[PDB]
Amino acid sequence: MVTIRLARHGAKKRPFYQVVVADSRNARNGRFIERVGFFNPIASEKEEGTRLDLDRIAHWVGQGATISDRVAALIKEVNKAA
Amino acid sequence: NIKSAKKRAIQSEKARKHNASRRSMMRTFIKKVYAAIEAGDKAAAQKAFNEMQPIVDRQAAKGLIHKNKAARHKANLTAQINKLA
Amino acid sequence: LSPYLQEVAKRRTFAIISHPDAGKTTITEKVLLFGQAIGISITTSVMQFPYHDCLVNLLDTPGHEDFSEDTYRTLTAVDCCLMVIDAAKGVEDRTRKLMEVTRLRDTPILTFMNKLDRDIRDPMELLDEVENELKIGCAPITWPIGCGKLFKGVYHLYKDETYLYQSGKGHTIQEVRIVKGLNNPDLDAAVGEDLAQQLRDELELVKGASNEFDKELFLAGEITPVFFGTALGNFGVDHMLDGLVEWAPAPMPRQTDTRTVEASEDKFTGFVFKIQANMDPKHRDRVAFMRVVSGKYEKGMKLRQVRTAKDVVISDALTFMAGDRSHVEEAYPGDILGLHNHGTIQIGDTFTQGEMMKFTGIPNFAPELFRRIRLKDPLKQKQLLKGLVQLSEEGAVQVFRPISNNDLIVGAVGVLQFDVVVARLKSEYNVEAVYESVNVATARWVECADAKKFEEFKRKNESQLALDGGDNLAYIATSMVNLRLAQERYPDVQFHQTR
Amino acid sequence: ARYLGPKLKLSRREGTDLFLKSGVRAIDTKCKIEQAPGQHGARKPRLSDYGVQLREKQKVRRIYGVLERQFRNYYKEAARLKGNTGENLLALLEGRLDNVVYRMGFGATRAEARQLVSHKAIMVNGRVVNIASYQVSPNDVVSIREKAKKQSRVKAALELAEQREKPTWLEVDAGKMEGTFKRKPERSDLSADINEHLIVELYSK
RNA sequence: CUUGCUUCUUUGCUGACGAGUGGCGGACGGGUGAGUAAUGUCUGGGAAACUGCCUGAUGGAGGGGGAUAACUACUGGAAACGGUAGCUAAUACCGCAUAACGUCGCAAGACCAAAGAGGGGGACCUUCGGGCCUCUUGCCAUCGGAUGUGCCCAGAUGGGAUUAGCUAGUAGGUGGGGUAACGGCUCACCUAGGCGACGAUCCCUAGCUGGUCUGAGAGGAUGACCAGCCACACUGGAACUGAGACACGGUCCAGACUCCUACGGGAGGCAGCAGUGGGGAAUAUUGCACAAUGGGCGCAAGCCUGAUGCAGCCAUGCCGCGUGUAUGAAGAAGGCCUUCGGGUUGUAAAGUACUUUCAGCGGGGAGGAAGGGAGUAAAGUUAAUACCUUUGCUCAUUGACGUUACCCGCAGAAGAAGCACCGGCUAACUCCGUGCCAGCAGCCGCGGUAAUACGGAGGGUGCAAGCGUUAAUCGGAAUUACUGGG
Ligand SMILES: Nc1nc2c(ncn2[C@@H]2O[C@H](COP(=O)(O)OP(=O)(O)CP(=O)(O)O)[C@@H](O)[C@H]2O)c(=O)[nH]1
Repeated sequence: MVTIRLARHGAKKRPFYQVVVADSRNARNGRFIERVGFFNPIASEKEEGTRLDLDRIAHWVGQGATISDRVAALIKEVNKAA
Repeated sequence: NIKSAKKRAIQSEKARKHNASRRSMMRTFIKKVYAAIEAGDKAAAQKAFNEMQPIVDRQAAKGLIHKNKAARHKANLTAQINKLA
Repeated sequence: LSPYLQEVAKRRTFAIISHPDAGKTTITEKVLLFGQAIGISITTSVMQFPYHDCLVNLLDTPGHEDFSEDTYRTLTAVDCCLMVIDAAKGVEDRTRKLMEVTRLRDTPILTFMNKLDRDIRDPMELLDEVENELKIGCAPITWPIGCGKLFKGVYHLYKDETYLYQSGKGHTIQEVRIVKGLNNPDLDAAVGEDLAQQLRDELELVKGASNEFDKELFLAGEITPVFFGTALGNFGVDHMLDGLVEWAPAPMPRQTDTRTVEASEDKFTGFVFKIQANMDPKHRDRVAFMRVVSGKYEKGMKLRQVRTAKDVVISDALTFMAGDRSHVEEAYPGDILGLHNHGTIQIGDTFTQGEMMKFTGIPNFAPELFRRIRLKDPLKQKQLLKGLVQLSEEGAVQVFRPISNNDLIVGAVGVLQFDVVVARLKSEYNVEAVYESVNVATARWVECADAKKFEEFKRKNESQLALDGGDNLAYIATSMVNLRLAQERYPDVQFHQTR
Repeated sequence: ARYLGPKLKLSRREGTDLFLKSGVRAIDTKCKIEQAPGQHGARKPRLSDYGVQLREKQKVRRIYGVLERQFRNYYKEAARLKGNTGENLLALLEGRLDNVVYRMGFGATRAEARQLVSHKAIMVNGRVVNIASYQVSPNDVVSIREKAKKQSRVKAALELAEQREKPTWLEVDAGKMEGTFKRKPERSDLSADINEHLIVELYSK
């Protein structure tokens, strides 16, 4: 089963997640098909806080990927009319 | 080892007779048709093939056979019974 | 009428103190029978009990003069007192030292005259010896039959029950039939007429030359009751259990620096008594015997080390069910635990949940410096450079390290250092160190002075220091004249004894 | 980290004035300069190639207050930039925060400027920095916070700033102690005496 | 007995829930590199394939039966752990109907499956068990998509020729069987082939790689931590269940080692997290919590998670800060040298004026927090303003770290500096004590009564909470020369 999920990179007390498409049986930092965008939870207001390419995400939705709760919250953050 | 999920062991014991017993009767019907191959009677071979076909397709339906083993049995056994006839 | 205090009342303490060669081990082994649980004297054992009515704990101790530095601080743990006195031994200097201990805290005392298979003097002579050499009265209840091997019965007065005895019952639990009456001529025929008349005359002398029982004066221990019977014949200790239920009170409050903390409050007061010389199958854990009389346990409770002031989470707590260190179990307050300490907690380190005060314990003494460690088979010194430091935190052993890295002194407060020599033959103990005669005299008085002033004290005689168990530096003790020069040197100190 | 010792013996050892003991007072002549680094100062050394390279390295290090490993890191950051290594190394040494505070006149000596940076007084772009290893970006503004402004220690030491060259690549306000950083310094502007070529030849091996 | 205040037997009728049947997970997560020189890994292709959980499309989901655990009565065993005789349910099991682009077959033709549950309710109908209407979810069959796994070929991936012949299911073919699938994968027959000096067979060693260190580059060692694959789970072998294991915390058999026994027989496998014995020079805590991520199950709430998020220890490595700053000559006391004039330690110390970074104490205090629960409104759905999905909106809220990061205040320079070297290489000099003795040393080497080399004193130099020694890799070493030697 494919899924779109965060990967938990960064340092101790310095999180930096990687939204990525991967199988559920693989590891969190393990093998992935391809990466699309990123998220930084400590990215308070500066030049860039979140990049997220919606084309490949819509392509993986067209394939059957299960979106997790944080990635769905990022989809509701990157709104089509906002 | 002590495990709360040891139920999958003895239930597989509950499997290893019954499903295999079905497999048992399956292959004996197949062997019966081989007796017709050692008999030379094409009518008895056709009767044995008609007897073994729906039960081996039912065994292919219940997850025991992946419907390519039994397909191979139907194929080569049909080839034998129309080469003999 | 909450059940919490109702089973606080069902938790009682009797440790066991006696003379050497009196029968501690046999009577504890036979009280293991009475609850359906089942050199000389080098261990301490705790038996909680699977007993029916209450749950009364035990706490054994080595009985000698060179031994029994355990019991000076664990008779403070135990509310009551059991005495075991033999007739051939009598009231000796061991018993006078134990009564000097027990008079300081006024413990209720029930005594038990042991060895009824041997020869025993007259009972009035023994009670006069007790009441003269202890200056403490007594009230007898029974007296068995005759002298020598003729002891075959027990005659109660406040219970009016006459029991008989059968021989050879040390292995199995057997019952002897009951005769109710006191003036029964069939009892005189079964026992012997003239001996029973002598026993009735002695009971009349008891009724005419003694007193009755008390309840408010039993708490102070002025008139201490006695009990009779043997420890091998499976007979005399079976009647002890009813007295343990009926006579012993609730576990008393104990003194702190502020006031006495009762057995109905919270903030668990379980400080550590011994760090006992452990048997080592795979681990040490050292031991933690405690005083958790106040407060019912929790499985995930978080204790507070007061002397280091740290919130330490301890979830594992061993209960001593029938001697074996049982599973992770919580209990009712009035019990003694065993925890898993790794070089962190010494003797008497207090515990509360925020009351940052101290008790009035630690009666431990100053040692007498015996010889050395000279390390025969000098391979792998690390088993004694670690495993004797494991024993150095204890009240009996305090290892002294001089600067020259050889000739390490074993601290003994007693004389018999055969305990450590036998303890050198364990899984992590393989070095022999046979003894000889080397003279180091007087006790190494431990002292650690305040800052900016002990630095020059280290500087002026830098070849005359010695590391201790726990990173201390006493001075060095070769003679009394050097201690006089040390007192002449004026080491002003925030003094702590550590002994 | 810091030397915190005989900051006057080092100028006698190198011979040139390292500006460690600058102070409110002028050129001292109170330590018998150029003729006594120590006990055996009358000796004339052989003074070889590795000798003059090491003396040049120690001279630049005790001018700029940088330790050996940190200066090797600055050389690694100098060899990677554009242009040439020797100009880049001195630009990185000038880009230290304490050197900027020293050129502004906010403190008499360099150690006093380092102490002024360290004790929560020097603030660049509204962000306070205590460690002197901050790489000063171009087009910044350095100042002193109001709770640490003019407790006289910046004041008289500013008068020494009236006696210095007052270089072109930075401007001080001198009314509210608000400096202004500008473009990177040219090689032909900073002190005109120190030799980067011996440092390059030393760290090339 | 304060007669609706309390005491209390029945009662699955509810919220929920030991044990049992069943579904899923246990094949992921975690640990080690023992074995392995190609059955492994990497790079690049390929077909003779499977694929639960995810999802799209098209149809079905009709009608029945028999057992069984749990539960009862007896009974074997100390325990582990059952047996006999009955009762019962299911999404457990098995037939019957029914099929298509599904399976076989050149076609005609033959055969192949299931399971229902939860919420709300208008009319009708209620033997008052409920049908019926709607929504959600689950099941069966096919075509697919993605993922993961299985399989084949080429190249590359250590040394030894003091390893030159190896192979008999061996090499290939035909036919039978077997695998989700090609396949000597396995059997019957036929021929004598197949590999090999461009290192076949044998021995030793070794997990492979992305990468790490060094090196201008080419190269050399390594691959410990992060990550992918492979292999293993005290040793060996074997199968079942399951889509996926020929299986870490599954089964059986054989062997070794601890433990119990009432001695008839059984329990166990830390190369999991912790922790222990032994080895070694060398390596940690028997800690907190699902607060966040991920995994498993459930519609959801909730449950587990020694992965993880952390906490404790170790200067093991890197980085930063401090141990005061300015001023201060009688150029004080003491030490060392001396040509005994004086110099050095030395603005160093004492004194004076400020400051308190970091520790100690006392108070505020973010962020890692998204969600989830209750209530309300609107839009879908439907007969339905009822149920359910989604979005605003109101309330109570969810932190182990945590006595948190960070900020303010109190006090007092107050609590905080060592290690190597000094003949050259390579940064720095004298005096005293032995005397080819004690001794130093990485190489030239010193010490034989005037030692800048041993030991001590003073001083200086270098690094800095680290400093020296030892061990390993590379460079210098073009002293392995392919770049780049004879
Ligand atoms: N016949 C008989 N012998 C007894 C009795 N009680 C004790 N003994 C004997 O006396 C000796 C006491 O042994 P032990 O139980 O070790 O004494 P102890 O009191 O534990 C010694 P310590 O005071 O040091 O702890 C043993 O030899 C034991 O057999 C008794 O009631 N009868």
